[PDB]
Amino acid sequence: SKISKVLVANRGEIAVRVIRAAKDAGLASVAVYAEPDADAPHVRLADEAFALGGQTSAESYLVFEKILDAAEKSGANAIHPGYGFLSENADFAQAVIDAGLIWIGPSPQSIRDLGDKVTARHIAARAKAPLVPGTPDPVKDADEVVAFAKEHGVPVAIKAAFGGGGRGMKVARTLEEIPELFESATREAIAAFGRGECFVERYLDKPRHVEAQVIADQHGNVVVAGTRDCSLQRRFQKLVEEAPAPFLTDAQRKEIHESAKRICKEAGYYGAGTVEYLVGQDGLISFLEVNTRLQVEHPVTEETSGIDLVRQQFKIANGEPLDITEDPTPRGHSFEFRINGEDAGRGFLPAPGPVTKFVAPTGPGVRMDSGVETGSVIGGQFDSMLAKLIVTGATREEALERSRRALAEFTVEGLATVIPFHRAVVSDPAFIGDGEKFDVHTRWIETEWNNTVEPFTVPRQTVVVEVGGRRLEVSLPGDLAI
Amino acid sequence: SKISKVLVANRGEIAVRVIRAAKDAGLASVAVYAEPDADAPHVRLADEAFALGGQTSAESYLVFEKILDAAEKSGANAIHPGYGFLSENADFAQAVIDAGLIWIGPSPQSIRDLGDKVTARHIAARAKAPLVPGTPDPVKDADEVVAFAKEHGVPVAIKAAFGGGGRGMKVARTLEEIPELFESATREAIAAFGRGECFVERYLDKPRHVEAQVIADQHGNVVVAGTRDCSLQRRFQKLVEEAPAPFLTDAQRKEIHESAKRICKEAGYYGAGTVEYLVGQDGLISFLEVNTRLQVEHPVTEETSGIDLVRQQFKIANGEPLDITEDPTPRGHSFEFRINGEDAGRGFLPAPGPVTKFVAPTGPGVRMDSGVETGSVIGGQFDSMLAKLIVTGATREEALERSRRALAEFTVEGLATVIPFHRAVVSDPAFIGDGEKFDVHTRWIETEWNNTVEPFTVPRQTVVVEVGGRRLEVSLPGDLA
Repeated sequence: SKISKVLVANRGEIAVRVIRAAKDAGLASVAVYAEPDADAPHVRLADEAFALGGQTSAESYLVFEKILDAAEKSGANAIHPGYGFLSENADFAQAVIDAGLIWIGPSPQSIRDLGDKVTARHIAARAKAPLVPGTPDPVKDADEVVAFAKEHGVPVAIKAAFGGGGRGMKVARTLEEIPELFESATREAIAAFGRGECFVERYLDKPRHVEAQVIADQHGNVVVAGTRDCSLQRRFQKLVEEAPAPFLTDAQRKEIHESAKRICKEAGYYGAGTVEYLVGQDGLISFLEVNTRLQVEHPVTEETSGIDLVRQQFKIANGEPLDITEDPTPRGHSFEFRINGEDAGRGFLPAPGPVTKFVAPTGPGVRMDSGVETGSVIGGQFDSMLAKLIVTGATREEALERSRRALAEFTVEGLATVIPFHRAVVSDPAFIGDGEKFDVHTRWIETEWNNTVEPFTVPRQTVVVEVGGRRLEVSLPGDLAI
Repeated sequence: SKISKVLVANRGEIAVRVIRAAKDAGLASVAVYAEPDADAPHVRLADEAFALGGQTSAESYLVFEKILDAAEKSGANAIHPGYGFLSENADFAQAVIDAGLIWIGPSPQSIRDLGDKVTARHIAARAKAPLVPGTPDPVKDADEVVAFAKEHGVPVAIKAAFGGGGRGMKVARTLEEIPELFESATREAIAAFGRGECFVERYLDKPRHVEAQVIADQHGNVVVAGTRDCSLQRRFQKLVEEAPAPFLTDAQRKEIHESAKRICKEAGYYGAGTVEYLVGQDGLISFLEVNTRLQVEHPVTEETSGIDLVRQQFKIANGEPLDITEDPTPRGHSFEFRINGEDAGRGFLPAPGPVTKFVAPTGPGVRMDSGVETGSVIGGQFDSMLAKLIVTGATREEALERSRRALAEFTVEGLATVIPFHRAVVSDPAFIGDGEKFDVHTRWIETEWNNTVEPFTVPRQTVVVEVGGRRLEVSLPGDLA
């Protein structure tokens, strides 16, 4: 049956956006929640909502028992996964098919053929996308990777064929590191996931990442919506992203536009999703993944293309014929900033705390979406995200203009955040584009850029005074007298 | 010679919007406030702020000296008009030029020629812009009013030369009615403005308002940067904007732009502005304005076109040649709503009160010009709006569903607001056209809309200090012990 009542099979700030989309569509919108989320904006904005119980992802969202019980009791007829969680699961796409709900995602066989990251590389090689020189099958041992580095040069990097989530990868920068770090890559892979399929490629120093958003019909037709550069990151995890990237060269942007299509048609991908590339400073572009899931930073492709990305997943999963055929015209520049609850003065050590106040940027060219609101107590129970921040202008320096106010009107207190940090990287002569190069790279903060924030650790009176009519505010000790 | 510190003297939303523009541009920014505004969002956002004093706007914001004193005490090398108050009074353009401060606005001539809309009509006749023909000059007296109404045919519109905001104007259906409307118009005009200049022209039964933005350069570049439609109206005011202008063909858009180029060249125009039209439900263009304030309707053009329009105003006031020189193609569609302080459950009677709650919508496709904040206080002593809601999408359909949801989200409590009217009118079908025409016309809300709303149920101290005998008035709260 066509999409007619929607169940969100996810939490996190995406659950808010999905209730926005569903309550746009005016259908009964359903979400499931852990106890900390029972008060969340999305949980209370949903038309109906259901408890999973528990207080952690393994207690609640990931197990089948409670999502199955919700898929019974909600009476929904479309199942929408988001980023992370069960979105990656071809057996969940199958379970949605066996429940009979519209699967807002790619086909189960495309899901597994891309979930196998060795078949995903066979996909990329068969599509003949730009590729790093790298092995088509797992290499047996470390001193053979030393021989690999003697033949191919050094660094070399090993990736798992299965498993994910920031895990299952390691690198050698000199050949004498290889004897322990091939074993380290496999030891971590078996300890986390039990899978032994791990394979090697020649690696890149100061590496960069670019991702192409794709809309793709169940009947097999495709539109490419745009690309993000993602070089500003925390410990190789997202922080600040930009779209369009001014300094990719035209013929390589063509190559990025065509390789996405070739890889997607090889993988059979459909719905809406993202194709990803490992990118170098030396003008090397290489495929890295097709993400198999939606991404946080969809808006800077949406608003620079003029097309909504999430609602195509609806039309495509319903199987009705696609209404677009050709790549849209770009406009301007934009930045996105992921707000993290992390002690950025200590190297982003994750730390808890309440949002005791919240203030939202408004006016032109700056948009937000918020995963948290006042009273939310944050902690390590989930991936460390707090909010979107979106800034756009005719050029990078005009988004660097607007983001200063964005980070001055946006504030929360009672917890550590990236908000003091973002302003400096926004204002930095190395992060600003000269017109000719990037000079920002993944893990750029921890590997080069000079951080400046002191680490996080009776009431003042605060009173207005007017002097000559000039307004001032004065902070006065809690025992000021005589 | 160039902008370096900007003072914007207006109340609320536009003050925030252009202080935001300065904060973006990195300009130094100075606010001014009356007594109810001493802790307003604008005074707490600006980098500096100065009291004008006074309990209500009319006690203070009209005084040129009270502005220019704050300008020179702050060192605001630039002053912005915004909309309302002094934004379009040449007395202030003179005062700013004689004081030697940057007027962020069109020249004294360029305002003098357009503050009275009669002078815009007198240009328009020469520009061949589509008129509501009547006569370009006003007729002499009621003896001619009855003769012209009998000659041209009632209904006739009777209008004060300065009657803008939809309240200096009248319409009559029959040839016996018109002399009483012409007297009423003249004496109410004398009561509101002292001047008595009044004109008469044939009325239009189903016009629709449209306007187009124009940007013009000290180096002579000109750009027609976008279009907007203002058909949804209640108590004869603009309240919803739609952009780029919908339900207009290229055969309309052609003259809407090309008569704007001609009429702005005939005005010698430089700086930003708009040209405004009434289009019939049959699509037949006729005139209303060429407009020189930054129209409050700016958000939908700010989102559909690649311009921070006041940043472009900064560059134009800088005398820079325009770096926008192409008549653009506006994306998709967008809606915007004026979030008025009126009780839609009570005939839209005005409703003051404390803003004990304010929550305004966020996320993709929706924007806010919040000019008020939680715990503030509202009343008719100042401008009528709390804020504005703004919506955009790839086409009306998407922006319409986004509007219905956005207005179902937008929540204010402690006073009545027009937000539930917006929710209702965004549901009422006549606004949703067929693809070649649409059914909404003037008076449509107050004639066809389905109403559903239920009625809701220390002082400061001044001390004087002297520094070497130079006086310095200081003010503090009435207690600090």
